[PDB]
Amino acid sequence: AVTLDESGGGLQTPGGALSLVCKASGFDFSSYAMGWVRQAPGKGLEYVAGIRNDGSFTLYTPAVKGRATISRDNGQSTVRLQLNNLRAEDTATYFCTKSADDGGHYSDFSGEIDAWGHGTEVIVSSASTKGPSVFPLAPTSGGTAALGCLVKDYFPEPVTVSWNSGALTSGVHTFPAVLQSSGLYSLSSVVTVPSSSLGTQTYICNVNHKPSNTKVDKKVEPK
Amino acid sequence: ALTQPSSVSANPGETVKITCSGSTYNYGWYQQKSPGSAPVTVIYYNDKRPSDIPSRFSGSKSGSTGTLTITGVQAEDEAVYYCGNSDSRNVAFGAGTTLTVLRTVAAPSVFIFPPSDEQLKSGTASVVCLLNNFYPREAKVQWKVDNALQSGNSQESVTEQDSKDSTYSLSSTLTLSKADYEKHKVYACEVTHQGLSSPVTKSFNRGEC
Amino acid sequence: ALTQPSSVSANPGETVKITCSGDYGWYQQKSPGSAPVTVIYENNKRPSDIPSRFSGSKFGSTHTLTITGVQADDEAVYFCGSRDTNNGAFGAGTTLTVLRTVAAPSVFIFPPSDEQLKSGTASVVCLLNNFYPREAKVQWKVDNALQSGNSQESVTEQDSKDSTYSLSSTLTLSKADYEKHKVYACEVTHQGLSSPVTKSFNRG
Amino acid sequence: ALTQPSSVSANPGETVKITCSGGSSSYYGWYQQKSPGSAPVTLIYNNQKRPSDIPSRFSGSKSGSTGTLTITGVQAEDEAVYFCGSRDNSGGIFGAGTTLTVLRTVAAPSVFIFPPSDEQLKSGTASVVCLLNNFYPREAKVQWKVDNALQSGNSQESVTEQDSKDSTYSLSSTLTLSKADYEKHKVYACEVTHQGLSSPVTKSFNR
Amino acid sequence: VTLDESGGGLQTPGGALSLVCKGSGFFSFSSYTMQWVRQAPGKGLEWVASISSGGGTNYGAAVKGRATISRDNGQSTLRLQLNNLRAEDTGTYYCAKHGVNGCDWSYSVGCVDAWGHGTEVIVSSASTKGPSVFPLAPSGGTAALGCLVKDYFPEPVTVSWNSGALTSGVHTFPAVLQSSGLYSLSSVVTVPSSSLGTQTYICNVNHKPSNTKVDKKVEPK
Amino acid sequence: AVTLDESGGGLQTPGGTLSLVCKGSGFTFSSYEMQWVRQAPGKGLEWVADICIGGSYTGYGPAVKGRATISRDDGQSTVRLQLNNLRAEDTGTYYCAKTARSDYCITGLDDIDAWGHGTEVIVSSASTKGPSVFPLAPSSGGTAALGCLVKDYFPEPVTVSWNSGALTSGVHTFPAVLQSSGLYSLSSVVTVPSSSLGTQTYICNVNHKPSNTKVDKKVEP
Amino acid sequence: RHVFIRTELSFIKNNVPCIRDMFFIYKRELYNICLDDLKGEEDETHIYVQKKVKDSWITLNDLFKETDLTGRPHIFAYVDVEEIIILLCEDEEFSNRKKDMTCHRFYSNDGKEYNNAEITISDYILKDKLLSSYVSLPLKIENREYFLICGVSPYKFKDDDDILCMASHDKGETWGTKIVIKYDNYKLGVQYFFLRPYISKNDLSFHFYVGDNINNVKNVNFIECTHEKDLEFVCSNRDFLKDNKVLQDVSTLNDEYIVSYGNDNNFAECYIFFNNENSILIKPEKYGNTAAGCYGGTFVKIDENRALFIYSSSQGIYNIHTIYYANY
Ligand SMILES: [Ca+2]
Ligand SMILES: [Ca+2]
Repeated sequence: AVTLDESGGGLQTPGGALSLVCKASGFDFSSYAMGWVRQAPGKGLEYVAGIRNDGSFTLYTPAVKGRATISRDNGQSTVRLQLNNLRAEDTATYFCTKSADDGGHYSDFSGEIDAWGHGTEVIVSSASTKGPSVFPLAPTSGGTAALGCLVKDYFPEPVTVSWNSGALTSGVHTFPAVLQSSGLYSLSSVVTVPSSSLGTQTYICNVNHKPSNTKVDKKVEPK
Repeated sequence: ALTQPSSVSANPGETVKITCSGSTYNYGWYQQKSPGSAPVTVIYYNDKRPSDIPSRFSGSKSGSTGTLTITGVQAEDEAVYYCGNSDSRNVAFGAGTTLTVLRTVAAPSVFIFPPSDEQLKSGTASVVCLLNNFYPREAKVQWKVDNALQSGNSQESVTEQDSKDSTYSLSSTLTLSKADYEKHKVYACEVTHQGLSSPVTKSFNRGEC
Repeated sequence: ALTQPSSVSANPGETVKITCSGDYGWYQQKSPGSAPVTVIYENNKRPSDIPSRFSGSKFGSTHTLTITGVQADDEAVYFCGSRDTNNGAFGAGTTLTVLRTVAAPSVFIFPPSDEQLKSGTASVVCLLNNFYPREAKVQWKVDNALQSGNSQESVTEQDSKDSTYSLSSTLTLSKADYEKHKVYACEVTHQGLSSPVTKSFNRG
Repeated sequence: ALTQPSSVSANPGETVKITCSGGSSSYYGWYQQKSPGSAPVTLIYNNQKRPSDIPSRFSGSKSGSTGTLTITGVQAEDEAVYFCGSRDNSGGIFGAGTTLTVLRTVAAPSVFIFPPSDEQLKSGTASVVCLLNNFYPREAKVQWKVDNALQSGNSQESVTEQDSKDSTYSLSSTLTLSKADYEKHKVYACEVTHQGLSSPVTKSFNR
Repeated sequence: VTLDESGGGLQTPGGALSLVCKGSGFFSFSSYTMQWVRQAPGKGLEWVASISSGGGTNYGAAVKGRATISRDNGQSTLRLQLNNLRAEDTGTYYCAKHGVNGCDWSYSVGCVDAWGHGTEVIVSSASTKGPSVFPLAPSGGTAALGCLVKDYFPEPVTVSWNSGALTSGVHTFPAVLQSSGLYSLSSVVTVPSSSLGTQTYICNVNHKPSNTKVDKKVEPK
Repeated sequence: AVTLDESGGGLQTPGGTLSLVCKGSGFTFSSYEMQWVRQAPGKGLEWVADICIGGSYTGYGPAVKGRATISRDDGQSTVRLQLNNLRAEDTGTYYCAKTARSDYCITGLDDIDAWGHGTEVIVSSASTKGPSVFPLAPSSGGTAALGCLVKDYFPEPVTVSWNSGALTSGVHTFPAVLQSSGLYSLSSVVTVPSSSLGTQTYICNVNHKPSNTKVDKKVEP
Repeated sequence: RHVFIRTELSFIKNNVPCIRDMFFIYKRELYNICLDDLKGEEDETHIYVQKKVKDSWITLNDLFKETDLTGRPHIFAYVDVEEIIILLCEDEEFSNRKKDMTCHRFYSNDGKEYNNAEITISDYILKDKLLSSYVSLPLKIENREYFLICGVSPYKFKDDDDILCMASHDKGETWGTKIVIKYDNYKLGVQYFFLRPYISKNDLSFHFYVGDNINNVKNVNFIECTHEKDLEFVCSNRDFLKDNKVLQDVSTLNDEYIVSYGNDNNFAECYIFFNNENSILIKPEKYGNTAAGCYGGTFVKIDENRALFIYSSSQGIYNIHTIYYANY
């Protein structure tokens, strides 16, 4: 079972630094080349830094060149990326990647990846953390009626919304948060339940926000 | 550089071919269903395919061009596919080829939602228009407060296509202050889609029911 | 076939980026015919006599000439140079048009000389001076009648002092057809002109 | 990625040149085919090497990434498709094949018309044939005029290769109609428009 | 040397195909690089596969993945198995030999000195069909006649005129694929009007895949 | 202090040969690779030929393949350019170039650090037409416009200098256009205020190198 | 007997530093495959084909820029009567037990215009066999021409197989041919270095240093390989030990060894021996050189009579000892 655990990527600050560590298990770490990729919001994929199996070779994207320093500890099975003087442009999700080769050829880095991680949303801003305000979306009649919850005003990302403590899975749609003109996020989660199930069945949206340690449960009720 | 088509589209079952050109070494294709979510390696090392990946996925390199072939495409195969290789002794990725699956034209089920009683006491009133299960992704949402066109105060949110029926869902939100909400009453939501001959307008009265 | 944009446009003081995606060398040429000057002699190499504003960078198989802070002395057609499959070749050329305010053309109509008439030909020249942008329309009107097919225009390159253009339309007519008319009008239609300035002259 | 011409035209006795450009290779090769079904015959392999029973007039050349075949003193029998072969990073690449045309005097075609055999009418189909014979050049127009009306979308054309003795062509136009459609009309004209003919020749019958 | 590529014909679509190129008159065949090249009807030349003296296998972008080229050095034979056949796989197949000294890369087509006769491979599910010969009878000086070969499949038909004796004036046309699927070919011959009565003109049609040796006698009505 | 000078302009007849030269100075010639680059009328830059240090390697462009011939004379410090079978496409301004690195000959056009002034070559079999200078006077208030016109002249180029190089401010040179008859028409104007109409003398000096004609036409309103 | 020795000294200036040099003859002209691997802020790695034109090396293509290789690759280059085929194979750092090799292949009919494509020797013969770059040419074994990539075993404690090559008879694309080398003097606890195959007239021989355990110096060794059954070779040590002199390089002219010797391991003076009869002392203090010697003295055979003796008595300076010999 091959795993890639990113650890150290959240809210950072302009001009500052980060120490993105990655933990790998389920394979011989000291034989594969490792790297870091980043996806800027609204932009595509971009290779950041690559490191050879014996750590003797490293490469950096022209943007991070001279500021990034990808290191690796084969004994501990880790691959730490350090980036300095963090710019606004450095806001992206950072994924730890694993090549199925030693990194002998340049293509081994972005064209031979057989393992990826969950990711880590790295934000570069001198801003403070806010708490979400969940407002119900009450249900208009037909064969199937919809209802939801409005996770309005929260910073930063992400937010996890589940229905009935993980009981309602089918028909549940989670919409990505839209960045507002004030700098906050407006996430919404709807669920399509039968029109007959209204009232007789209880529906409680569980919104968990990890950054501000906020956990609000809201009961959406029709009228 | 590693040039890759902006978008490609085919009906379920049709064979799909995605080209990536500008490198002659090891191509790697990675699928990503929604921007931000962890990508999954489809094909690595030109043609090598991981064990947990369907047999319908295959790869091939000819000169400096690689082609990801998906024989008999399904619902789950919709995604932005990224190619990876060395572009002139530099590690680089492609622009991204988006896979829109050409299933039959679906109409969106529109549901308008009024601001809650708790929301009004805070000092803000957001009206949410919900579009659900529709194809293709191209849709138009226009707000009409008392038969007047509203622009600049509405933010839409489109979801990643469904892995079972291949449908999209939209979430437009009309952001208005508590003072501007009580001054008006009829809130219409003109929905213009390809599968709709007449734009379905779902309206609600302020303070009804 | 070295891919290079047809034209690029940026205002002074601002940074300009020219991509060539077809190692790379950049050469500027002010006016067609004049000797070009090497602005960047490698991916990241600059000649001694070249300003520090000029810089280069190669990423994969794509190079970008970056002019950090652009001036009026930087008005030229830039060319990339590299190698395609096996052979060596140049780019199509990126014309650097600098973003400036809308200027109106100063129209001056000129009649055929006394020495020209004796030869057997009479060409009327309509001159336009110092205008922006390059998009202009010149129409001839011999005795209030539209003339087409017998007029050849000549546009000059952008000036390196004020960033303006100048046009030279010429109405080619025989000696016999010139003496049959009296009024020669010149309808000039430009973006900076709400009413087309028509400069006319009499035969007498 | 080999780019060589589609057509090249020479009068007998003149020296001709075909240019094959492109590819990442050390060697080029020229192959001749007379008719489409014909097997290729190597003229020059490895840039200049000339296989047995190939005339001296066939010369191989190579400047940079461009091979060149030189036919020094063309003969009528040199009318053929001339493909070039080389190497790309993909594999072995070929050229479009340059068709060599031998120039000669302007000849007018021998226009002929052939009604369907009565044995064929019994089947249910009626093929009317128009024959253009030993003419120059290949550029000709065949219009079918059933009862003085233009026939479009119901006729096919077939052209033979250029001759190696007279350097002329031949074209067969086969108008295929139903048995009933054939008996209903009487005048079956075939208008042939060619450069060698001052006025379009119309060969017609009445059955 | 003579190259005898055989073992190819009317194959069913989505199936396997093993052609065999029989090398004759070779001295150390092992040393040569061996090749397969094809030509689709009305199309140009296409490289199919190569094999160096050490087993250096390379396949054309078109067939890579389902093709397999091999050499049985002992019998001087070159083989090609190609599975999942398509319409793109239709056309003549030529067996090629690379020059003795070699080339830059074994998969190059700038060093072929020898070509074989050509085995025409047709991928199709339609079965064999013999043609129907119909005359094109004549009307002083010069006149013309001929005989139309009407509906056949696959494409090889051979029209010998007057059992080979008549070749001067003979213009056998190149068959056309009709709307239907079958081909129509038209061989004509130009002769004088004086010889019309005194001479007998025989159409010598020959369809090999369906053994249709038809022999018509063109004569004026 | 690098200076690249070219040989005299040309106007040779088609199908003939063309000879060129670059007098190099201010550097160590016979240690740098030299090349030729031509520019067609209103078109981009086309590399013509590259010659290595010690004339060891030679390379020509696609249009001049099998026609071009380079010759570096190290003792004379000159690069020669031979071109037989002249065509219309060969008309344009030719330049010489020097690579930046010493003892370096890699194929690629990214290393040129020196350029010649350029010389014009016009491939045409027409007779050199004499230039006709006509004075153009206006019939303005503040800013007046005076100028001259060069009609019925062939071939290019033409150097027009006001007051023998003294008057440079406000001088606009227009490119020539190909008229319906087949001749070029060049124009040049100078913006001067209305207060100097009478106290100053303006003479449009036209120079035509192929026909050797220097006519000093004064422009008076 | 008619001895006919004739030497002339010349110089070549290289504006490009070379960490290592590889000299070869082609079309009767001298070429070098230079490794410009400087380790500074802007300094990158380049492998250049360079031909001497007059008294200075002219840089032709950089072949390495094409290889997706990420670092220092092995260079096995071969010359034929009309072509040159080169390869940059991958190294085996620590346990780079890459069960298959991955090198590039470069081809030329002029040594200038070079064309490339990556080759892959899957399940290669020389797995876990250490390698050392070199120039060679086609060896004939039983009317077949082979380019040879030959390597060596790391350590020895268990008696045996200890030296081997893979071969190509399709200009270095296929390497399925296994050549065995039976050198029975592989003592217990010895390590061979820089193994280069000296090939001449289809006779196989090897020149390789030996890292002495007792001493800390590398001692030259030359073995003569004899052909037994098809593809089987048994080698034997040809002795060249000279009284107060160190063995250096070895070639053949007139079918006689032309050997190279230095005074001591520092090489202040070098001596060349034509058939162990005639000597020539080459004084490296030519071109005004105080800090000069003949370390890395090498032979570039150009003909059964000519052969150059080249060394670099300082950076960017090549001393060409133009040797001619004619014993008849
Ligand atoms: Ca590797
Ligand atoms: Ca690899």
